[PDB]
Amino acid sequence: LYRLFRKSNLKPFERDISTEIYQAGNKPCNGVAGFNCYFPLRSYSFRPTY
Amino acid sequence: SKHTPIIVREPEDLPQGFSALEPLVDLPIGINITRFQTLLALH
Amino acid sequence: WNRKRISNCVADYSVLYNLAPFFTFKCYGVSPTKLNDLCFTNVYADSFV
Repeated sequence: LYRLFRKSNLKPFERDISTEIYQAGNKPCNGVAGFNCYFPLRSYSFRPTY
Repeated sequence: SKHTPIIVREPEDLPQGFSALEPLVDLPIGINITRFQTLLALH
Repeated sequence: WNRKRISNCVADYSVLYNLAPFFTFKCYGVSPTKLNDLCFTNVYADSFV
């Protein structure tokens, strides 16, 4: 599992594993995922043909 | 840590003088800690 | 194509991100939140149906 965004640059060796949805836009997301409501955890789906 | 016995006066705080503390305990915890609290023996 | 070479200007995607009708904001290669901080030689915009 990876991400594309987090709210701040981390200090060295911190283990913030929180999956709180980022409100990138002005939308009050509050758990509703979508555009400008980006869920953190994503996957890359590694294939042998990559 | 350091420990000293003082018996001269009770109500005054932080007795005047110089004392050297010594290293005892190291613990690789790796925890983001911003707050703490202390425990008391209660009846 | 309706490919318009949007260039020689600083692009503000915050208008499209913040106004009401536009909904999808997927981005590849760069983060979708860094677009207003990003400069381009050419912005190839292909408005399609």
